[PDB]
Formats: sequence, C-alpha cells, structure tokens
Amino acid sequence: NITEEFYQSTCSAVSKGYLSALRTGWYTSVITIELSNIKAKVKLIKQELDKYKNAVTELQLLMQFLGFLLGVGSAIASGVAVCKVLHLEGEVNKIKSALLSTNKAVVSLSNGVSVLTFKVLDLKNYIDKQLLPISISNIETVIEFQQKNNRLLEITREFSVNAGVTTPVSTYMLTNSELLSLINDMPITNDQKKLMSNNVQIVRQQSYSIMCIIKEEVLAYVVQLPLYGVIDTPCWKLHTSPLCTTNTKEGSNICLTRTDRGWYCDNAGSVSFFPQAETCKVQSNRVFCDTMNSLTLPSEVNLCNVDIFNPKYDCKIMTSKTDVSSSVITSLGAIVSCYGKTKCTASNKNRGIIKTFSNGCDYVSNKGVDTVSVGNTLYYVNKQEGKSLYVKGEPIINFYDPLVFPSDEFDASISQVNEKINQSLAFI
Amino acid sequence: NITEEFYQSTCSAVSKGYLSALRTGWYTSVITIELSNIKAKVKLIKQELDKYKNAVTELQLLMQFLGFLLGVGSAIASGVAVCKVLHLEGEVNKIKSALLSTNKAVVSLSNGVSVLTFKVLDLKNYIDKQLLPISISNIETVIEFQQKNNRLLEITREFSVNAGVTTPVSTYMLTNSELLSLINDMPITNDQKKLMSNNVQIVRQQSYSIMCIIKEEVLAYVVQLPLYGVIDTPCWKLHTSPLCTTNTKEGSNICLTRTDRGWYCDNAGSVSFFPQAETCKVQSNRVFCDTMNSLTLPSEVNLCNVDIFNPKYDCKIMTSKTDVSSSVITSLGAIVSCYGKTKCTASNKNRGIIKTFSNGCDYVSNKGVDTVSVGNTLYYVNKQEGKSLYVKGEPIINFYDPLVFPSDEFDASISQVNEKINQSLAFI
Amino acid sequence: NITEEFYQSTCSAVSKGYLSALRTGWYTSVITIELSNIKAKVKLIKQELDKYKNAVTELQLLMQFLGFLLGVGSAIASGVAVCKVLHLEGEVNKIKSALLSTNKAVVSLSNGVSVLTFKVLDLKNYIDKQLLPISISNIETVIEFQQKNNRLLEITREFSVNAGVTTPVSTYMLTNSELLSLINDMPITNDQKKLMSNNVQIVRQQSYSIMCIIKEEVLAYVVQLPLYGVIDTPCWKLHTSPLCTTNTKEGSNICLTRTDRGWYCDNAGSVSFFPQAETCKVQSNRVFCDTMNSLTLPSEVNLCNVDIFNPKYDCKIMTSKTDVSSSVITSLGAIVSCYGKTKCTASNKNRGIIKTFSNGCDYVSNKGVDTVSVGNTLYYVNKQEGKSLYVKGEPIINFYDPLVFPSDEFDASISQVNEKINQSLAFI
Ligand SMILES: CS(=O)(=O)CCCn1c(Cn2c(=O)n(CC(F)(F)F)c3ccncc32)cc2cc(Cl)ccc21
Ligand SMILES: *[C@@H]1O[C@H](CO)[C@@H](O)[C@H](O)[C@H]1NC(C)=O
Ligand SMILES: *[C@@H]1O[C@H](CO)[C@@H](O)[C@H](O)[C@H]1NC(C)=O
Ligand SMILES: *[C@@H]1O[C@H](CO)[C@@H](O)[C@H](O)[C@H]1NC(C)=O
Repeated sequence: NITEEFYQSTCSAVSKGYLSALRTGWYTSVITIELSNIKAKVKLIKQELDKYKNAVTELQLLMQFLGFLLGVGSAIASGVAVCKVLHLEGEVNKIKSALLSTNKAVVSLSNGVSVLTFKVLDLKNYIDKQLLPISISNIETVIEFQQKNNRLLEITREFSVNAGVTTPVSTYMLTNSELLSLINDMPITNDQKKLMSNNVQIVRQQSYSIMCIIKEEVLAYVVQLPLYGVIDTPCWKLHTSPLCTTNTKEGSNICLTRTDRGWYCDNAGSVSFFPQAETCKVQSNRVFCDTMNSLTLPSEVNLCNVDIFNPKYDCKIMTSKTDVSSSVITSLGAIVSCYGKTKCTASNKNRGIIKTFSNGCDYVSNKGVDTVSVGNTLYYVNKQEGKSLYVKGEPIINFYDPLVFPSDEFDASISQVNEKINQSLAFI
Repeated sequence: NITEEFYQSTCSAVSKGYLSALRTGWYTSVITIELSNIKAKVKLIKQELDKYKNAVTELQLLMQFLGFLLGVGSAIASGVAVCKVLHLEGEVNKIKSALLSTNKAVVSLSNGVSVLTFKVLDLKNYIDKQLLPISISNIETVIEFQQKNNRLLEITREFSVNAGVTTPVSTYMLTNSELLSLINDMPITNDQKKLMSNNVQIVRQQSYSIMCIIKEEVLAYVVQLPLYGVIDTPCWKLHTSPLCTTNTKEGSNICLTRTDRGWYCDNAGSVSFFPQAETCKVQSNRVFCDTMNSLTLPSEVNLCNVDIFNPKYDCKIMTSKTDVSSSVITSLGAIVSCYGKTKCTASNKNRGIIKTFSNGCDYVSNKGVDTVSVGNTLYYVNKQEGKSLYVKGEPIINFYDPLVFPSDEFDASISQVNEKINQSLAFI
Repeated sequence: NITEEFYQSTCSAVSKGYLSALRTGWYTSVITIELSNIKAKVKLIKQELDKYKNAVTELQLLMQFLGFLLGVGSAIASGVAVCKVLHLEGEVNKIKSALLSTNKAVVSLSNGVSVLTFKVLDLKNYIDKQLLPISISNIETVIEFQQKNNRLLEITREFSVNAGVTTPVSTYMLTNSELLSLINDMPITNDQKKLMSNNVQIVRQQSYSIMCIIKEEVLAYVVQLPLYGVIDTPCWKLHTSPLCTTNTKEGSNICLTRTDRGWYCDNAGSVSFFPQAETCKVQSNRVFCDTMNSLTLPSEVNLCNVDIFNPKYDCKIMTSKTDVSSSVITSLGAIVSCYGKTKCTASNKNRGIIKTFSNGCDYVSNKGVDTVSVGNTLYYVNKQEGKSLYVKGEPIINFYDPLVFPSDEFDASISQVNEKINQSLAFI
C-alpha cells in the first residue's frame, strides 16, 4: 500500500508504505577452485588446455543535498581481512585438507574466524583423472571440460579487468545453486533467508568477489555477501523542490528548499537517513539500502513533514535567490516548481494538456497524468498504483522579509535562518 | 565550422559551431522471444539444451557547478509503464497471437498505447520443429541452434547482473538489423531517421532495455529508445575558470568564477542549459544531450559572454579567496588560471616550451600548441581544426574592493554581489 | 612501513609510508589488425566467416570536499590527436607497408610523431592463405581460426557498446604478451618498466583504447598508456571528520571540518594534492594516482597536520552548526565524531564492545579492533599492520566564541574565519 502526501507549504512530498531491507553487515565466505599442475577431439582438448594454462598465468600475474554529511567506510575491509589470513603458511592447506572429501565445509581459520568454505570447481581432479592418461573416444569429456574451463576463464576475465575486486557478483563467481545453498546455511532468520532467495540479483549487486590467492594448486577468492539485519520496518521517501516567491520583477524573489530529501527507514528506535537516494533500490514495496551511506537521526526528523516549524527538530533548508523552474518526479506524482516565464504543464496520453501550472510550487498525482513538462523538459511520471493526498498550506516563503532574508545558505535550517534574520534586525 | 572566443575580462571561453541532437522523449517497443517448454552432434545439442533450461530458470528467478539546480526525473518510467500493461491477463497473448505469422507488428494494447512489437527470436518454433522429433545427421542444425541459444544466454547474462535493466542496449538485446528497422518505422522525420541510423552506438547508449515478463512460453522485454525532438539547432559550450587578483601578498587576493559553464543549445525560443557537460557527447560537430539533465533559460543568458554586466540577465558567479592555479582544456585551446608561485607553460611537440604564462587568467589556442602545463599537471590540448579569437578586456575582478568583497558565495550572481557590497558600504 | 597519527585537536589523521606512482603523461601506440576482403568442418568455417563479415560491418558502422577546485582536462586528446593523423591519405599505408615483414615497428608519421605500431592479428594473411583455396581435412585450422576470429569479435563488441573508446584496456585489445613487449620498448627507466610489468591490471585501468579507422583492409585503434613520471616519492593520506563542541543544548553547538582531506604526494619540490581519493588506488604501499585530478601546492600545506595555526600556510576548513555523528575509517584505525545521543562503540571479533566513545572526536587504532559502530552504521576497519600514534591536543573548536562564529562557510580557512570573527567584533 504505497501512499503519498504533498505539502504545499514547503514544496515537498512523502511516499510511504515501503518495507526495509538494509545491509547492516557482511557475510564472508571462501570460494575455492582446485587447479592442476600440468606439463580431433584431443586437438579440441589441446586448445582447451592451452587456454587453461594462460588463465592460470593471468591469475598469477594478478598477484604480484546532504551527502557531504556522510562518513567514510572501507567497503571490502571485512573480506580483505579474511584474505590476509589465507596468506599464512599452511592456512590454505587447512581449507584444502578440509575440502578433501566434501565440497562445502565450515573451516575454523587461525585469526579466530569461522568461514563457510566452498569448492565450486574441482579442475584438479578433472585433469588428473579424465585428462592425464592421454585417446579421443567420446565427445562428452570434451564439452564437460570446455564447460568447467569456461567458468575459470570468465572468473579470470572479471578479476583482471577489475583488478581483483568485482561487483555485482556474477553467476560465474557463484552460481544460483551455490548462492542459494550459501544463503540457506547462514546464521540468519528464515525471514532473511527468504528475502535473499527471492532477490538474488539485488543480493549479487550488494556483494563483492575478492580475489585472494592462488597457492598450492588452489585458487581462492572471498565472496562478501550482505547481511540484512533490518527487515520489514517502515520506510518513506522524501522529495523536495525549490519554494520561491513569485513577484514579476526579476531578482526580487527569494527561495528556500528542504535539503533533507532522500530515503528514511525506521531502525532500532532511530531513523536511518539516506541522502543519496541512488544508494537505495526499490523492488515493488521493498527498498534495499546500505547503512554505510546513511546518517542515524532521531525519529523527530519526521516532524519536518507535518510541521517544519516544530520545536523538537531543527528542520534543514537551503536558501537562494535563484528561481529556476524544474520538476521532481515522485513515487505517485510530480512536484512542479514553476517560476518566471516558464511553460509548465501536465498531460494525459490520449488527451494532451490537462493542467497548466501557475507560478509557484504545485503538485499533480499520477492518476490520469502520464507526462509533465517544465520548459523544454518532458518527464514521464511513474505509473504506480497508490493514493495521493494534497495537503493545503500557505507556502512558508511568504512569511519572510526579502530585505533581511539570508540567501546563499546551504547547510542551514529553520533556526539558523531565524537567528540570522534576527541578527539582521539588530542593525537598527 | 567550430570556432572559439576567449573572454579575458571574465576568464571564460565559448566554443560554437555545433549542431544539436537532444533526447526530448522516448520511443517504447516490445521485444519478444518465444520459448519452448521441453521435458555426438546430439550430445552437443544435449549440452546446448541444458544451458537453455537454466537460462530460462535464471529469467524466471529474475522475476519474483550548477547541477544542484536540476530537477529529478524517473528515467525508465515510460518503459516500465508499458511493462505493467503486459502483466494483464491475456495481454501478452494479444502480442503472441498478433505475431503468429509475422515478426513485427503494431499491436494496440489495452491502456491506450500502440507499441511496435517485434519477435526477434523464435526459439519455440525451432525446438518444436528441428529439435523435438529427436537423430544426429547434419552439423548445421547444431550450430544454428548454438547461435540462437547464445543470444538468449547473452540477454540473460545482461539482465541478471543488471537486475533487469540495461544501458547501453547491446546488439544481443537488439541487432543492428532490428534497430535499423525499428528506426525506419518510427513516426519521425527523415532527418531524424538518418541521424539515428548514422549514430547507432550513440542511440544504444541513450537507450534502455527493460526486462518485462516471461509468461506463457514468451519472454518480453521493453526497449526504450531516444526521441530527438530537437535537431540541428545551434549549440555552444561555455568553459570557465577562476579569475583572481594577483597581489604578491598571500591571502590578500579575491577571486570570482563564472558558474554557468556547460552546454547550451537553442531550443524552441529558449535555451537548454546542461550544467553537467558529461550528460552531452560530441560527435564531430554534432552534440547529443538529454533534456532531462537541463534547465530551460531565457536566450538572454548568452549576453553573459559578451557583457557580464548586462541589464537583461543576472549573470551567475561564485566568489572565493582561494587562488589555486589550474587549467581548463577547451574545444580549440586552453584557459590558464595561474597564481602564486606556480609554473605555467604551453608547449609544442618538437619544440618544447613556447609560452610562459604570467599570473592571472590567460588563454592559448591549439594552433602550434600540443600540451599545457600548470604546476605538476600536464594537459594535452584537443587537436580540432577551427578558428580562435582572443577578446581583450580588463579582468573584472579588478573592479572590486577586497575590503568589502563577499567571498565564499557559491549560488551567487553579479547583482547579489552588488547588493552585498552595497550592504557592506551601509555600515559607515 | 605504514604509520598513522591522529590529531585530537583537529579531528584528523595522517597515514604515511606510501610510495608514489603518478600518471604524468601518456604513451600512445597504434594497434593494427589486417583484414580480408572476401566474396562439416567447412560449415564450421562458414559460420565463423559470416560472423567475421558482420563484425567488419559493425566496425564500419561504428565510423560514420575540494574537488570543485580542480581544472578540467581532455583525457583522450593525445590518443585522438594520433588518430586524426591516420585519417590522412596513404598514412595508414605507411604503417601497412612498414609492417609488411614485421609485427612491430616504430613508424615515423606525418605530423611529427613517432609511434610504436603493432600488428597484433593478421586475419588478412590467414584468410588469404589457409582459407581462400577452399576442403575439410584437419580440425586444427577450424579452431585456430575461431580463436583469431574471437579476438576480433570481442574487440568489436567492446567498441560498439562503448562508442569506440574503452577503459580499462582488455586483454582482447592488447594481450599480456603484447603489453609487456610494449612496456619493454618504451623510452622509460627500468624502475618504471618493472613498476608497470608488476601491475598490468592497474596499468590497463589507467589506459584507453581508441578506435581510429578501418581503411584499406586495415583496422587501427590507438592504445593510450600511462607514463609514470613520478615514482617512489613519499605519499600520505589525510583523513578528516567534523569537530564540534558538545553542549547538551541542541543547536547551541559549533563545528569545523578540515576540508583538505585526500591524497598527498611529494612531487618536484611541491606537493600533488588529490581531493577525490577515489582517483588514487593503493596496492600494498604503492599508491597509483593521476595528476589530472590534482592541485599543485606548496609543501607547506603539510604544516596543517602538525600546526593548523601556522603562519606559512592558511589551512582550509569549513564551518557548520550541524553536529551529526559519523566515522571515517582510516588506513590503520578509525576516527569517530560522536555527538548528541548517538551510540558510538568499537569492538573486537570474539569479545564485542571494548570501547564506548563519549561526545566529541576520538580515534582508535586497528590493533584489537575489528569493527566500529556509530548509530545504526557498522564499519569494518582495515586490518593493515602498522603503528598508530595518538597525538593529544585541545580540540581547537573550543577556542571560538559561538556568538560570533561564522557557520555555513565552505570554501574557508583559518584566516578567513579569523577576519570574519574580527569583522563581527567590529560591530560594538
Ligand atoms: C559533495 S560536496 O562538495 O562536499 C557538497 C558541498 C555543498 N556545500 C555548498 C555548495 N557548494 C557545492 O556544492 N560546491 C561544489 C560544487 F561546485 F561542485 F557544486 C561548492 C564549492 C564551493 N563553495 C560552495 C559549494 C555550500 C556548503 C556549506 C557547508 Cl557548511 C557544507 C556544504 C556546502
Ligand atoms: C529571535 O527572536 C526570538 C523571539 O522569539 C528571540 O528570542 C531571539 O533572541 C531572537 N534572536 C535569535 C538570534 O534567535
Ligand atoms: C547599490 O548601488 C545602486 C547604485 O547604482 C543603488 O541603486 C542600490 O540601492 C544599492 N544597493 C543595493 C542593495 O543594490
Ligand atoms: C584580527 O585580529 C588581529 C590581531 O592579531 C588584527 O591584526 C586584525 O586586524 C584583526 N582583523 C582582521 C580582519 O584580521
């Protein structure tokens, strides 16, 4: 149930009804491919083997508005931390020996980590059985080999053009089969296992493959998978657009814009705020975000939608004198900031222009509306089903005296502006 | 005929002679691949069929300075709007039944859209004819199948690692043949058809492939192609760089920079302004932009190049006290902002340093010049043929008193600065 | 020997011990593939030849905080400059005729350039010998052809989906073999040759492939490779985070942040400063940067780490009143800016929370620490071995009176703030 409210007084809109899936952590696992140390259908194998030899060579060669408020993480530090351990002597042999008679196992490593290790491809035992004695005979060994070899080559290609770190994680790095099994064996809730299983492509996109080592006939890379420690909490998206006075004299106008646009998700008694809404992806009513790109705010930040002048949170805005027209396409409609001589319209498919916007900040829902045009820019609106509510209010920019209005404030708020205006009235 | 003028008084340059190709809209079409529901050269087919089976599985699994002034669109809303319709019951059967005896057809869909539908691959009729009865015989059916199957796999790979939305649109999604035919059948001018046909790679880059549905032996994805509703209008690129006073005392200097740099194209009586010049691509003298990343301004914005103090448009600038050196490589030359103790030079290939810049903002054309060096940074200049004109003028930063100069203004203009300076002179 | 110092007085840290590898220039070379003009195992060749024909068709069709202070280069201007020369009549024939009996040669071109030219694939002599007379016989010609043809197709695919410019440079554009030979024949020091040879993937990432021409049975593209004119100079990374007062009253607090974060490398008597630390890549203790994304500063910029109030350089800061919590993961630890009611902790793997941060800016090294948590955000810390030093000092934000503190300054410095504060004290 996606709904939306437009706030006329502050030229912003809030889309709600979303459920969260936030990456809160990482799950690291070691993926191994055992390699072989070597020297008509045979000539096919000859070629297939030469390519094997230089893929191995390649792998060996491989190892010789409010965004500015965010902190800075190190995205593959967990995975790299695991990799640095595989570089201890005999450490890959602990993995090697544990995966002797089994393809997947939980190996207790040295530094005090217990990682699910997984041998996805046993080229070693292939070459050292159905290859070594040669003897043409059957074509089925030729194609089974080309198949296993191809995975190797695709892994090698990805690592080389990406300097050993890839994202999203391909099906060559980790098949649907293996990923599903990995998902099934993680120390997580069932609600989490099913979430991941029904969204593997989103999972792959939030994952890393990290080339670790190729030592003692063994290729090891670490796959770093998202932990969704916050699921099914309410999320909402806040859209904002410039609110300006609409005097006919050019340059006599003042504007303010709510700078706190982005994604918001309830999270452990606070709210996770994602200023760069590209760090989140929406699947139906589920929104996948990453906590690394967020701020943790008091829940009172939401009072800025209902009352931007509330005493519990100092709502954030920027100020300018630059009244350009534009539109923001929301979840269930469109905000239009229309100023000057700009032609601003909304249209239906078969009927054309159905609404002409006058100067100021207005809004239209997506019911019956397919496109929106501001100046020379045509925006298609999203055709998501959901109810829209227009909340009438006096545009707050009307409450300010342009003679003492502080323009060109960026990292500002309702209070900071009040203090300045008052500071300006002190000069009398 | 590419020309260029440098304005000494404002440390900016304008490259003109370009012709426009602006994406103003979208053309949506439905691409279908009919699928089959199933169970030495045959063993080849066996493998080729197993890969078919899990590609289908993968697809099913798949479905379970002035940039801050821009508005915010929803780039694939038109395509997704078409997709939501294919999810109506029997709606893909309207497409299916219409493409019974033909590969391309204009199917009138339910929601009041008429989309060109296109069956690019008929795997269904391949498996259910030259495959089902099996019977080795000829190798030509093996390779014709691997070929058709490969397209499927490549489409599947792109959709999975991109969560069902790809751009640019590959030749696997849509061949040169099919694209050309699609281009040929669109309700557009010939000037537009030829523009697209002579720039398919640019077209592909401005296009989207959107995975829609895999229902009733049919795979459907929507290809979203650019409409160039503005062609062959004059475009010009504005380059800007910091203009500072050059006093020898550190920290006693003031700077201003024109913030209105970017691409400009004449468009329907106004001017389309593209602040993020990476949203535009130049092919020879043709410049491909996207109106979604633009502002619509009065044509008077161009008066800022000839006269930044003009009364018809309030030209935009920022102010600082930070006189670092740098260079901007233009279309036909280079702007050099040289301050402090920085070594700034221009050079020819075989002759080395030919010009040493003194402190301030200067310019050199690309005739005889191959490189430009500011400090430890070497820039190669573009070697495009075209005439360059140096327009002499007193640097306007000399007209300002540093004692009342407002520095650290970002979203500013000539007037805003005047009002502030005057506001500062009021304290006397 | 990577070390790190945290400065408590300014909430910043400096990681040192790094060695430089800066791209200072470009090395351009011409890569050619000679093409053929044409018309069971033969049917294999038939298919392989049809794909050849349309790859050629595709290629022919193909040719018809302080970042805002950076200048603007033109990244492939050197390579494109070389390309414009190959478009002179008979100019590719100079290359063609010179590569008659040899695969690599230094061809003196017209415009006064001498470029190493390299024929990596001779399809012409393949088709016009082991193909033309046909005659099935041996399978080894089939697979040797598919192999050579495949490279062609992969090159063609990359150029088409990238509009003729690719980066990083694939092994299909240029094999490890060819790249190593190219590296070996460049007019560079041995220290440089070995640097490149031990980091080909980094090299490929800093390279461009530029499709030039397909004329007279010859395909030519220009490969643009990095020149590392600065090697083995000391580099250091500066991390910064917001420093705020910690009064319990909301909105009564003031903050400052050092804006000069990024990479620093000693370079020719000055310092190269890279504000966008993503323009640099770290391999062990080697850091690869690009001078195009840098400023050239006096070496005195480093005094801001030991003494931000020094008289030799005006250290840069921004100011605000926005005391949000966050963390910056450094090379050997973590900076924590903890304000308001935010829960801030550091943890060990097997032991959990080991340190709770109080309000203000603090730091913890990576020894014994694996994760850091600020609010709802968990950051893994880097597990690099190296010594960390905590430098105690009074947080400088305590030296300022909030009543005359200038907040919302972005492009500011210690002096600019002093002048403003003093300017504010003038109103008495
Ligand atoms: C990603 S980021 O760059 O860190 C955001 C910075 C945005 N920002 C601005 C507005 N502003 C820019 O956006 N840029 C950068 C650009 F030019 F790219 F827009 C500025 C260059 C100088 N002065 C003000 C600039 C004023 C301001 C004031 C405070 Cl206290 C904090 C942040 C602020
Ligand atoms: C602003 O006005 C309020 C009146 O409500 C007053 O209390 C305050 O002192 C004034 N000045 C500032 C800087 O807030
Ligand atoms: C600035 O100077 C002009 C004089 O041309 C005057 O008209 C104006 O009132 C002054 N002040 C402002 C804020 O523009
Ligand atoms: C600031 O204070 C210093 C005192 O050290 C004084 O010299 C200076 O004139 C004052 N004002 C400015 C704008 O620097």
